[PDB]
Amino acid sequence: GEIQWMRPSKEVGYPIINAPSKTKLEPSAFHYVFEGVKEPAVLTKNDPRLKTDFEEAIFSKYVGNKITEVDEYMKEAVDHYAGQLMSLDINTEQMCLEDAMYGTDGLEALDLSTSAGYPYVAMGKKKRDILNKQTRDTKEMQKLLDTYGINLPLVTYVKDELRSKTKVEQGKSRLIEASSLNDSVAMRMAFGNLYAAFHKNPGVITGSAVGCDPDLFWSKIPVLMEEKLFAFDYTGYDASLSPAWFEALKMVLEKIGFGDRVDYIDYLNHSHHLYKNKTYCVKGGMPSACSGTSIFNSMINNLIIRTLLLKTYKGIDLDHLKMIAYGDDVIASYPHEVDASLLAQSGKDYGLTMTPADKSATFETVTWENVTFLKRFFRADEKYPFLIHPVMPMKEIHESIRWTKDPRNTQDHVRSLCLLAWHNGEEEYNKFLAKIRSVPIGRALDLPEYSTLYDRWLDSF
Ligand code: NA
Repeated sequence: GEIQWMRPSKEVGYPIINAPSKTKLEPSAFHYVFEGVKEPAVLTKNDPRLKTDFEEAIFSKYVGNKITEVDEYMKEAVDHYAGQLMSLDINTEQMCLEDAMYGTDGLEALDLSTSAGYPYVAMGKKKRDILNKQTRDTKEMQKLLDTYGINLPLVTYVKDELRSKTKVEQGKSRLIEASSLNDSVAMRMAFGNLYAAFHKNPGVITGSAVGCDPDLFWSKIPVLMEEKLFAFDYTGYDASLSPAWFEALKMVLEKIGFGDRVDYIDYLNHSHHLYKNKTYCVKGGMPSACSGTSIFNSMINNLIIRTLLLKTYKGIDLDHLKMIAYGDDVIASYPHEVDASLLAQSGKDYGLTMTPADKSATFETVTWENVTFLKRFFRADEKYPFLIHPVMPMKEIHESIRWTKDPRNTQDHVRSLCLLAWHNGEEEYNKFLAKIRSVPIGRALDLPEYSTLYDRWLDSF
């Protein structure tokens, strides 16, 4: 991804967009009960904690475009992945407007909580004023589609979340590029059934994990994997994607029956954004806008890994590459050992910056003991080995419980953390509950005990 130009929105006919400048994150009742070092990400250039230009820092993710066209290794990757998806017999017909709005099997309804994007954000009109879940009315939407059309600018928001001290000082805040409601709706009508098929088929055929339930999915993953695991992290995955990867994605779509609307991918590839009082054009780079976003990033990840394996290991048997991606995150395998360091080297030529799995200093062998997916380790249950626990380290949970975005959601927030934490074992879990109950807010919460969660887990299979 590369920003082509940036200038005052007024100069191109667009209004200034208002964006909050104060985080909703504040110390929780457990701020001093647990250890943590993360704090709210910088949201404005005037933040006292800054140690460098904010604007420059947030847009520095657009490192450029390393490639222009789709080479032969990419075309082969496209053929192999498309052929694989062909086995799913994905319904290729457009999804009706109602279902695209209020959902259907395999696709949840539009989030009435998120931004409606342009021009609604500037007209003060909100999703709640357009959508009606009780009636599933499409009249208001349809009228809005006819009026403002599609391919509208994406509204950029700084993401209000916790970040390390270094990232705060370096102004490395992540961005949200919200597509207009018109585009989200249009995109879901065009690819709704594709999204549904992926959501319903997490695994090594879709090569995707979007819509998965870790508590149940972890027990299924080991079986789908080949003998030798391999993995790596990406630095700024979304923004680093070159236009060629979007073209390769369109080829896949064309081959599986959606050649009909590959034009929608162009909107993601060559896109224009609104940020505050500025507008800019980006060539390449996946906008972080929705579940559609994550599915396409996942499909591209499948194309990337296949491409690097073909370029690095001529004669590789892609039919034995077993991988599952969630956006840029991935867990992969092959019958033979591969060199992640080599793959990373080939990756640079395709515009991808690949580093050792889980922040390792060097590229080390990935095993069932040290591998992580969605920040979770894999651990066989002590009593029933065939049941696999998704284990997220307590460190992350501790960091999260120390802050709140709304005192009214304390119960939900803490329960959600408990569902993640108990997998660390009964001893650790009880210590967690005892600390929570060391303050009045914690004592008033209705939280599940260990045996209750374990029984609930067994009963969910
Ligand atoms: Na883009």
